[PDB]
Amino acid sequence: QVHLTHFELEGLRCLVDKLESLPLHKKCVPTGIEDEDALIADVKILLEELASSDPKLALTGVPIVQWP
Amino acid sequence: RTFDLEEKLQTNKYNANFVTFMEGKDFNVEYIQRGGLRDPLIFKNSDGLGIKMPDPDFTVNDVKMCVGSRRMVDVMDVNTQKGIEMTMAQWTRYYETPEEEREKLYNVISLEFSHTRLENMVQRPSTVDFIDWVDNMWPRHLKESQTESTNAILEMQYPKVQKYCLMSVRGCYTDFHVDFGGTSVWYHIHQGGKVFWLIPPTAHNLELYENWLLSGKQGDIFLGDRVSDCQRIELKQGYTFVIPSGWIHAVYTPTDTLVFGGNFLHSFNIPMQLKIYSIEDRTRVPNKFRYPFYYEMCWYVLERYVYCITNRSHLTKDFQKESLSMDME
Amino acid sequence: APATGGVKKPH
Ligand SMILES: O=C(O)CCC(=O)C(=O)O
Ligand code: NI
Repeated sequence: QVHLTHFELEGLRCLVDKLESLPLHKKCVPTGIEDEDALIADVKILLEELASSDPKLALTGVPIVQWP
Repeated sequence: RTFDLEEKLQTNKYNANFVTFMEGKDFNVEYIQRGGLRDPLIFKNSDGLGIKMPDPDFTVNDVKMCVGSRRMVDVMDVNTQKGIEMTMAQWTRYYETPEEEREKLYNVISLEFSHTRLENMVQRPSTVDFIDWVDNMWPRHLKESQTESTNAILEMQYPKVQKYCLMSVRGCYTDFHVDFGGTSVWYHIHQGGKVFWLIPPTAHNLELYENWLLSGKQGDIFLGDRVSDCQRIELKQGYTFVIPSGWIHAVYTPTDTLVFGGNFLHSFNIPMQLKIYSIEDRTRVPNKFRYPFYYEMCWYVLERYVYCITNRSHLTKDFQKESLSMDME
Repeated sequence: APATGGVKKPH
């Protein structure tokens, strides 16, 4: 129930599909990431939930990802 | 070079209008959300961009003292477009050498000066800071840990591609290319000027570009003449130029010039960023000319999105604690 | 001869 842009929704989908489809020797899962499979699963759930984002309400003027 | 570069600078056939002319105050996050940063942008003045640059009469020698006289710098041989290396003192001597006494044409486009005294004298556009993956996705304690001011990969703790100094003598030319990893680029003409040829990242143009890379006939062919529409545009002193992901471009330097610019990935043009990475893969671009830790970064991007939206972390406990320590500062 | 990354150059 935050509203993302379609740019982000399509991009994150592209990212998920890309990363999931790489072989283990090309995946480059970084040291900081715990369980990449659980991460991928959570992204897919999120993209389903965010699919109905309203395009106008998405134009908040500040990014969703910001440091505290 | 098997083509005549001077006729490419004079002809009126590169008459496409791809570049949007914009005011700095309108280049904000809402603009990115609305447009996805798909259009090349020129800001004829810096008002509202939030940039900062060095002393207007800053010299290559001043750059040398900031980054270190003995720092090895990657230099381009303009005639072959191959890379050579020399120290910053030697580069400075070259730049200070009278034109007539320089037996070769050399260009520096790749001096990344983060973690030197020069870094605080250059501030990127504010909007770039809001959207750049390095600043907003890469673990902060890793980025803050960087001590090495060179781009030595074994010492590199994050993708060190944010702040570059370009030093180009009259007559320099950089042939058509797409910036690494499909990064977008900002470019500020501190002193001098530049001429760009721009080719849009259509499926067909990207196919041609890739075939051109694989053909071994690149010095032999001017890519601007192989495509349907190409824009040649001049950037004057004080202009800021933003180039979107995937844009195929070449650059000529009509006078001695000093430029500050940098690369960034962002969340609003991911498909094109990945497209470009795959072209690099297929054309066997060596690792050194690519965006460092590209897929690592992509992983961190997914984690950040899940965390900011759902409050569920996919970082290790130790990385979460490092992040909380940063938050308490 | 340390390996480098993020060198900007046409390929
Ligand atoms: O200014 C130049 O010669 C080249 C700029 C550029 O497009 C690059 O270095 O990636
Ligand atoms: Ni470039």
